[PDB]
This record gives sequence, structure tokens and C-alpha cells, in this order.
Amino acid sequence: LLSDKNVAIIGGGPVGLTMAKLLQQNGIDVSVYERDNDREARIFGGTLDLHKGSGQEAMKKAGLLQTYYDLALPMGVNIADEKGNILSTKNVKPENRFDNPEINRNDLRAILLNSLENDTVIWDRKLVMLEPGKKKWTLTFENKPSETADLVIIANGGMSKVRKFVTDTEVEETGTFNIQADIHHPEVNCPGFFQLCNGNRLMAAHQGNLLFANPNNNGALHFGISFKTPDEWKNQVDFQNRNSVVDFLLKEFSDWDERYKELIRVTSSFVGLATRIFPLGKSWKSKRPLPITMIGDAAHLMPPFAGQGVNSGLMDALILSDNLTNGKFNSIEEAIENYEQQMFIYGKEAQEESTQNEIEMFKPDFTF
Ligand SMILES: Cc1cc2c(cc1C)N(C[C@H](O)[C@H](O)[C@H](O)COP(=O)(O)OP(=O)(O)OC[C@H]1O[C@@H](n3cnc4c(N)ncnc43)[C@H](O)[C@@H]1O)c1[nH]c(=O)[nH]c(=O)c1N2
Ligand SMILES: CCCCCNC(=N)N/N=C/c1c[nH]c2ccc(OC)cc12
Repeated sequence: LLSDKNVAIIGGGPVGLTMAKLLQQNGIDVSVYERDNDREARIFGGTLDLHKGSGQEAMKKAGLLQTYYDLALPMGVNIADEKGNILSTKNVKPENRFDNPEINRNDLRAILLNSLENDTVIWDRKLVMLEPGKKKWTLTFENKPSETADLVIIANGGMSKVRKFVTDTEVEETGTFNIQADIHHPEVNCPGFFQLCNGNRLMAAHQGNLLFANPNNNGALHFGISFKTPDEWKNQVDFQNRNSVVDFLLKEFSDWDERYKELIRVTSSFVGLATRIFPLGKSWKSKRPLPITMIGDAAHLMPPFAGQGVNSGLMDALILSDNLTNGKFNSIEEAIENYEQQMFIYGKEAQEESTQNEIEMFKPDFTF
């Protein structure tokens, strides 16, 4: 199918890099175009864990499952209330230690980058436009020379603006909002909350405000505070202004234990982000001018609160890469169609669980 042809993957996130590995290890000529300036760019966010049957199956097929295991950390979960009482402690039993250990996102990028041949990823390449030719796409990048490919795979995340050859679907806001931050040396800077986590991830919910924390993301504490988007914000917190963010959060958390307030007070900077979804519904465009598809969040971005996210994208890469290389399809288009039909099933399943969970967890009286 791909002999004497080449593949362009747009985006070097965990899904795109996994895509590249699974193609390249079957002898496919594939490049990844990534907007990040270079591989040393820090990725902001919590940890990821990979699941048996999906994310771990993609690593296994790439020969990287042990590498993931060696850099990942099994973590228990504590459920606390707003007063700081631990309502539930579930540690990881040894027989479950491979189920879904947490890995830092930069560590995961490094594993995948190290598995690829040199110069597979072309850095500082922000795709802005695609144009189909007779047999090859032309790729236009921001202030860089163009490239061509027989097959384009869109893998550049939930806010991709290069989707229109595949679908007219637009991303949507779901109505919840997320504030995220890191605390370095949390054992010094938020000792009370750090000891509350006690090596476990911690979650707590009270009157429509949700808090989730990881006390040990490669030595830092990552936490997220989520809530229904305030109506006053429709169409007011400047997240560049930590003093404005601290003031808002301290009002929201006014009846939470001081160990939670300390987290807010000592945070150096905050990142805010509306929850969004790229909804799978009616089929994507049929009879596209040249072969093109999408994987990962570009295909099915969904709320993250129940753990859906990267694993459905890693499934995409596993399925699409097998269809493109197993010699069973008469054309790249047919291989793509088969992947998309499968992804519509498990992707819709995951989106409905994520949306249902979001409705439930943000009811004003929810508790874990
Ligand atoms: C607050 C919060 C919390 C979580 C999560 C989301 C959010 C918002 N998720 C979701 C999860 O992290 C997500 O599913 C994966 O990052 C998807 O990876 P992708 O590679 O598809 O896109 P991702 O967005 O990770 O990567 C896209 C890549 O494309 C690049 N790019 C963008 N535009 C480009 C362009 N024009 N040209 C070239 N490159 C371009 C970007 O720089 C980036 O490297 C999650 N999931 C999970 O499984 N477990 C979890 O715990 C969480 N937690
Ligand atoms: C299925 C195994 C778990 C993997 C990831 N699992 C997860 N739960 N990722 N969560 C992200 C998140 C962002 N903001 C929040 C606010 C509240 C909250 O409560 C759980 C969670 C979040």
C-alpha cells in the first residue's frame, strides 16, 4: 500500500509519535511535523497512564511496553472531603501494579522519540494549510518550506484547525472549566496537603468544586480545580495575574480546610482551560480528494475527568497502522475507512461515558 509512498503525521503528541513508530517499524517512510521548537520543550500537565488492551497494546506492539513500565509509577488513590478527612484509601496491590502506572508526559515523549530513527520528527513545523494535488498533498507550514506526502494523518490535538478535508464538525465547550498548576518541592511548599496525599493521587469534591492532585509528577505536585463555567464569565479571571486567580479560588474554596487553601496561596502561576469536546456523530466526509484521516484528540477530544483520553488515541494508532501495513486492503482509502468505522464505535462509547460522568460529577451535591 505504501511502497514508494510517504506519510506525513501532523503533530508529535503521544498519539502522533506512536503512529510514527508503528508505521516506521514496518518500513514505512513517515515524518512527524511538530510545532514545538525542539524536543526539550516542557509539556505542561499531569501524568498519563496506559491501559491493558489499548494504550499498553500499542506500546507492546512497538516493543516499548517494558520501557513504559520502567519509567512509570503505580499510584494509589485517596478520596478526601473538603475538611481534609480521608474517606477512602486504595493503594496499589502488587498484582495490579502493571494495570495503569502513571508516566510523566515528557518521559513518555522521550521514550517514543528515542524509538524513532533520527530526524523522523521535524521540529518547528506548524502546519497551517493542506492542498491536494493529483497524487500528493502539499503541506504549508508557518514560515517554513512546504512538503508533500501521499497520506496525511492529522494528530495535532483537540483544537486542530486542519480538519476540514475530513469533517466540518466544530469543537464545542461542554460547560465546565479547569484550572491547573504545578508546585515544586511540595513537601516544603504545601506540606499539609502533600502529607494528605501520602503518596497517592487525591480527589475531593464539595458544592460543585472539584480538586484532583498528583503529589509526585517527577518530583512536582500537579493539581487541577474544576467547576461549571461561571455565568458571569459568559463571553473575568486574568490567568496571567496570579493575584486575581488566588482571589477567585480562595472565595470558591472558602470553606475548605487550610491545607487546600495553602495549595492555592503558594502556587506561582495558573493555567485555565475550558473543557471541550469534538463530538463524534454523523459520519465524516466521504470521497475525500486524497487519503487523509485523523487520530487522537484531533479525532475525538473529550472531557478527561473519568480517565478517557490518550488511550483511545493510542488505539487509533494501533488500528490505523495495522490496516496500512497488514496487506489486506486494496487501497489506503479503504484502510482508512476501516479504522474510522471502528474508532467511531469505541470513540462514541468513550465520549458518552465521559460526558455522562461530567454531568454527574458537576451536580451541585456530588461527592466521590
Ligand atoms: C486538564 C486535562 C487533563 C487530562 C487530559 C486533558 C486535559 C485538558 N487528558 C487528555 C489527554 O492528555 C489527551 O487525550 C492526549 O494528550 C491526546 O494526545 P494527542 O497526541 O492526540 O494530542 P496532544 O494535544 O497531546 O498532541 C498534539 C501535538 O500536536 C502539536 N501541534 C498542534 N498544532 C500543530 C500544528 N498546527 N502543526 C504541528 N504540530 C501541531 C502540539 O504541539 C502537540 O505536540 C488526559 N488523558 C488521559 O489519558 N489521562 C489523563 O489523566 C488526562 N488528563
Ligand atoms: C482510568 C484511570 C485514570 C487515568 C486518568 N484519570 C483521571 N481522573 N484524570 N483526571 C483529570 C482531571 C482534570 N481536572 C480534574 C478535576 C477533577 C477530577 O476528579 C477526578 C479529575 C480531573
